[PDB]
Amino acid sequence: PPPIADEPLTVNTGIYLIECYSLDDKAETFKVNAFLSLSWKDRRLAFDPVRSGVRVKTYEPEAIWIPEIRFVNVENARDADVVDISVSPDGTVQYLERFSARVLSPLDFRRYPFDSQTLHIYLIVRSVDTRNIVLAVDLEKVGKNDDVFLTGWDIESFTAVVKPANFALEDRLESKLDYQLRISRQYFSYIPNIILPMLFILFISWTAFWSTSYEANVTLVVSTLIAHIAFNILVETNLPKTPYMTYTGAIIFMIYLFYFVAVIEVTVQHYLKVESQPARAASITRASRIAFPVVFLLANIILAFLFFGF
Amino acid sequence: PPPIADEPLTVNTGIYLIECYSLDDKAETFKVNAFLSLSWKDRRLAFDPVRSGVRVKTYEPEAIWIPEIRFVNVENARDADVVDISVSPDGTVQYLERFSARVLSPLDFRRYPFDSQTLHIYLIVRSVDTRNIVLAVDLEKVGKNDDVFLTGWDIESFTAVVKPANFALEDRLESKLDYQLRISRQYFSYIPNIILPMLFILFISWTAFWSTSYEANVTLVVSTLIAHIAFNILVETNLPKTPYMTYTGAIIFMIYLFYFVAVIEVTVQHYLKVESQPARAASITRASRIAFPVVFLLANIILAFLFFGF
Amino acid sequence: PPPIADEPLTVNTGIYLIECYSLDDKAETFKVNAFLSLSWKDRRLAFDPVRSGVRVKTYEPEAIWIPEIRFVNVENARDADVVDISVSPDGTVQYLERFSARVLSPLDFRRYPFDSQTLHIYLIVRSVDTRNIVLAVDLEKVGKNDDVFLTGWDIESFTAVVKPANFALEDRLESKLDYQLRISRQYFSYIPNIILPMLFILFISWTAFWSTSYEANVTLVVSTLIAHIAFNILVETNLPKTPYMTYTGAIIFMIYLFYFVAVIEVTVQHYLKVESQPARAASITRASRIAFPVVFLLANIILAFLFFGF
Amino acid sequence: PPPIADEPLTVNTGIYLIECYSLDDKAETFKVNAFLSLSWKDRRLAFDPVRSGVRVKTYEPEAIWIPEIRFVNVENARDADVVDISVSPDGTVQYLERFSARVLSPLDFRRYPFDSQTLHIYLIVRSVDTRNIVLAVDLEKVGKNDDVFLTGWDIESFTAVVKPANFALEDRLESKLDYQLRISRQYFSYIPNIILPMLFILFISWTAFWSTSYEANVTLVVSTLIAHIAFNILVETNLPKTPYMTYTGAIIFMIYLFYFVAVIEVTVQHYLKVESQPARAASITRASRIAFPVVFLLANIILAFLFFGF
Amino acid sequence: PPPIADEPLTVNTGIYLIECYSLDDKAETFKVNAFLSLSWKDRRLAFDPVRSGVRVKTYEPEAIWIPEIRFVNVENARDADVVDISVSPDGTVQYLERFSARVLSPLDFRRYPFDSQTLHIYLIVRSVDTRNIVLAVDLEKVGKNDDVFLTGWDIESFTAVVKPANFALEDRLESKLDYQLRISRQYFSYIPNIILPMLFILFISWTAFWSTSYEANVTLVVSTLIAHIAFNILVETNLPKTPYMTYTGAIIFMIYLFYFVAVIEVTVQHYLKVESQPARAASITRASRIAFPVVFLLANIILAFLFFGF
Repeated sequence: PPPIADEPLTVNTGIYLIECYSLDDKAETFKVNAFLSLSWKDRRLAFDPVRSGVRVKTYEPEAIWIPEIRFVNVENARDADVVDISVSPDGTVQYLERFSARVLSPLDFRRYPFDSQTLHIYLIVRSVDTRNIVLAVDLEKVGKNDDVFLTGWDIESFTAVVKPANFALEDRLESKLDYQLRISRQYFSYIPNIILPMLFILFISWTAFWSTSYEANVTLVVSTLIAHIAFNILVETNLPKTPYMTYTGAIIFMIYLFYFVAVIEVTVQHYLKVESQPARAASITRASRIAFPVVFLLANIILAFLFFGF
Repeated sequence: PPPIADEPLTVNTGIYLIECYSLDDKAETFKVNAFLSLSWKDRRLAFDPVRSGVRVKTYEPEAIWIPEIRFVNVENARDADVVDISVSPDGTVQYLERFSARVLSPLDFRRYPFDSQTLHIYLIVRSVDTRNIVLAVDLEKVGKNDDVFLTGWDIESFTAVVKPANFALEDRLESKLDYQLRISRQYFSYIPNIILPMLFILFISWTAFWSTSYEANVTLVVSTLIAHIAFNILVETNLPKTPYMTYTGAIIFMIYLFYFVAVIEVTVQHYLKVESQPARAASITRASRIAFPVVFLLANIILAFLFFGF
Repeated sequence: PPPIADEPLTVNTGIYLIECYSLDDKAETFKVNAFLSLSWKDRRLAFDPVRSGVRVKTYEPEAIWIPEIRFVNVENARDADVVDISVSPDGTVQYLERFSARVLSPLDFRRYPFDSQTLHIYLIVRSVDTRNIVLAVDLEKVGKNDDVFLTGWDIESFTAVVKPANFALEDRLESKLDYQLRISRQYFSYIPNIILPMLFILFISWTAFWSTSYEANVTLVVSTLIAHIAFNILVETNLPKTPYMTYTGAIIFMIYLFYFVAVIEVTVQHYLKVESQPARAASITRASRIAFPVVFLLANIILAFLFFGF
Repeated sequence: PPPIADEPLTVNTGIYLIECYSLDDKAETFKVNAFLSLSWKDRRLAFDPVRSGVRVKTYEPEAIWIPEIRFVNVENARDADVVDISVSPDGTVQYLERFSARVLSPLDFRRYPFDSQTLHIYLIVRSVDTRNIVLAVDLEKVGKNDDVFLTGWDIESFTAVVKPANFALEDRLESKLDYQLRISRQYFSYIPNIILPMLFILFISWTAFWSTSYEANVTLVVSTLIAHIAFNILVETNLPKTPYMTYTGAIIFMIYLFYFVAVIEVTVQHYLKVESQPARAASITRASRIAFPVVFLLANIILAFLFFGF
Repeated sequence: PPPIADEPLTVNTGIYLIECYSLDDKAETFKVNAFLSLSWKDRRLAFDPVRSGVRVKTYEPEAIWIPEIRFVNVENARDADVVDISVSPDGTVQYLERFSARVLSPLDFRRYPFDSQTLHIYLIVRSVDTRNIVLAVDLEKVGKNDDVFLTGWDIESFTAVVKPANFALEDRLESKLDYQLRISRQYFSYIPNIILPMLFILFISWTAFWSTSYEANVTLVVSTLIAHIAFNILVETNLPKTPYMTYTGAIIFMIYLFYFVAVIEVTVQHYLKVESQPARAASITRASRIAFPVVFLLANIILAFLFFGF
């Protein structure tokens, strides 16, 4: 029994984040616990302040007609408990639930460890014999405690795109809103745990540039190649199969090449010291000691620039 | 109380994908969040436009008789919320739910990293004292947002096999429809992370072909054999126990052989340089440097052709 | 209100497998999605064909008394949706649900990779002031689609043990039936991924039998000992702690011994070449080259025979 | 509406285990599927055998007042289905549910691989305006099928502590019972998979006691040190963070020491063979060959005794 | 229908922990099973002791108006079963549920293995046409059995912050309470399993300080570098991405440096013994044997002090 109206019914939405948690990079989902605020005029139940009762009249969800508000990018149905319905005299309804869903928003791993994201929450509504349109009441969308967590992320801003997008979908029109959570990843733990360790082993790798033993150099350059695969895997692990290239996926793959041409050198600095041409060998080896570090630091500037600086 | 009819009742189905996610290769399942659209004529409730009420009459699921529509290849019962029932004057019902199930469709790993799939969703319906037949209303089966995700997959086309397959099952007939989601895997991340790394270590492996030290060559050829097992496992891991051979499972197993005959060589190039017949040794070793790379690149063309090219 | 009867009430059961999936070897459980078919005479509601209504009368589960049928070896309560109740005029009820449980049936890992299983589904029923007995109606127990999956297994046959076993349990008798799913494991992927790789590394292991360098032989025999522990673990991992010995657990443990006496040899072939008795050393080493491979191939025939051939 | 009584109401409990499974060592929980049997006299509904109906009267849970029986050491609320309520003429109620919970009972890892456990299930009941007391009816507590599983454990005995413990808790008294499941771990798979393999690698470790090559001995003693860390981790993995010392945690940590002083030796047997004092070197090394094995086998007897023999 | 009042309604809360478990460090959540005790005066149902019935009157949740009490830092809605409602003559209600939630409280990993935590449980309440305020009745908040578990933690004290914090939230005021569980981590298992093992391998690392073989020293210093990465990973694994530095994260990262400058030394002690300047080499190496251990033990005191001692 929807509220009889002369035009499009405005439902006035507002989300207040109470808890954020479980941002699953692999899954590309997070979990929210918030307030939903709906409000619309159903004049059909305005109620004579003085004539009876009190200032405001309280209802159970069954009584009133409530607008069916669905979240769009959600796995299962939004899990909600009604907190209060309060009809104002003029026929204004104030609805308030507390829901918990896990939302499905895509992330952009392009700058992986140093990346910021904008999460989305949608809210559609479908029409019947009247149209409905959603819209934000900003006093109820200050959504966010001074307690919102989200481990390993810094929360920048919860806001809402005030103009809804109104599709037609299956011979009935729908009204969609875009709530936006802007977060930036807490890169750091990545330094002492991946980045720094990753470099160290690469440096040790080409400690083999001041050595003449094949046996000790294959042991060197190869044993580190392994440890890098370990790191390579450790990372490719907490991360989805993007169809593009991640920043660390680059520098991680680049690094693979320095292990190759290092191995290529050590190997050459040998079919050229067993050929009694050590003239040339100790010549190559010596250049390496400069070329490798320099080309690296260069490729990183090049690489780095190509990702962030553009 | 099913709608009394002179013949077979046509229910008119249509799915509109809203969300796709969690394609579990190991499990052989995905998870969908869509619209179900059913529509049938239950003349038994045609309703005098002018004589009363309005253009269309709204119902709750309890009132009307609704057809029991089950998904076939689903784990548990399809998890649904009713969005609207709308009876037309002539007795035409327009049903619309939003469901979320996880579907069980087999995948074909034969071309693994470079594979396309066709996922299925079924929908049966069983009969009573009248027969039911399902069929697609294509205006409602344009199922798919311009937002459908499915991480690590490219979505080609959501369509429906318009002719139902009508079994008899346990002295009552059923009507089944085949909805079809066609996806192709986003191979790529596999290059910088598996394929390329895998090759590199193999090349390094037979760097030992320009060396004379057993100690450094077993260190070489063997340390890489290990890293390959690492890769072998990392892969066999995100992949089910198919009874056939995968493409990468081939080239991965092939590679095992090159580590064997490499080890076989290095070993022979030694019980043949400790036998003062270095005449022959440096002869073998030299050939290897060509045979290995050539046989490989050959076996890959052979192998590759055998999978895709046929 | 159970159907008043002159003797034991026969409920007529039948399962029709629609989906099979998630056979968890570690857990010792699988997951089924089937039809349950119950049928009994409750004369207490026979209904005058001509006198009123139609051929068959449809009921909701509340109306009728339905027999409480429980699955025995199930984790939680069987998860079911009623599909139809249809009373025949003579008072014959035709019940049909579609359920989904995860069943708990023990597996026999004795021949692990090459093993067949017989899964069980039970169904009890308890009595009240009348006795109940279950029994199979084979037309409804043809349970199994031509689509039943069960990844990594071949499905042989779904049948039912027609004679129920009737316990007394807590001063009331129960009737139990045994539905039986016979599957055989799809060994194969195990070859290119475990068995073959496992052997290769063992062969390489005793490549050290045609070598004289300790340094290169400990590197050899020991580096492969590691890779075997890797395989050992990869396997002991997807497998429960059986109190008996698995087939692969045997050949995997046997293999451990060849790494020991190999290491034992290389070691001896040295405190016996540093003792200027190379007379004996190169004598031992040479025998090994035959003894190891022969004893192995022998122990496998012995072992193999002991498991399958008996 | 609780049964009016002249004193403390005795509810007569009894559990009959139907399924046991999922003993999670890490979590310290198992999962049971049993029968709960309650029985009490509610004279307030005695019922004239002859005067009406039959021998026993059947009820639905709503009618009667049933005692609220909670499990104490349970994660969530016990998950139950009522199987029968049967009132006897004298006003004796026979209740019977089938429940499934996962229980939280602490385990004692002190003898880890060779340990026995006593699991607990509790059952409280709280009072109102009458007191309740629980107690075991042993005919209904023979709880246990000849089918109870519990993979990797041997089930010794299901019994109940007949005297309840009656607390006061928050100005009302409660009655608690202790059901006890006594199981002993199936050590064995631990031998061919951890223990034996663990030892072998340790032996190989000090194969380095009959060798003179540093390069081959560091390769030896160190490569095995690694494999042990692998085992160390594989174990510390399926096991909780106990605040005491486990048996294998000991012998595993002990073993760490033999790798240290082995490494200490090999190292010393070198700054003492490069010092032209091989007099002493080959003297130490030779003693080791006896000291290590003997001290080990001794420390194990000492250790072993300290855990089991006391 | 809320209790008509002349001022702010006091609801009197109290939690009694029955079970604690599953403190997930990664997730930053634990799981509780407790009693909730609410009590308020609803004079609107005072009831004439003598005039009728008995001392206290029992209700079902539907009858009475009950205050809606929500947990704040909870994932989903608190999962509860009502245990008793008991109205006193004066109109005093005694409510008692048993709930189970999983709570979301932040942990402080700063001293990781040696850290104490204070977990939180919140409880809000929202107002309507009267205000509500929560407060602790300490006789009901002695919350905690002498059985509360929480594996791997020592439970210090369950108490409650008696003064509620009263926000205004969306034009209605709320009353929040802070229940506090104080636990300290059971460090120990960390010694025999991480700390001790970690050190040992570091010591062995610089056993290479009493050696002259590059081949054996790269084998040494590098093979341990690997094992440390293993440990590094094993730890970074059961631990969240904090934006600060953990204590073990420090000493773990510190240790990375000793492997670098160790590798730096061994390498230098060689381009300086192949340069016929062994004068200097054996000079460096000798200092190391003191500098390394001393700088370490120093850096640890420095580090340690910086974390705990401040």
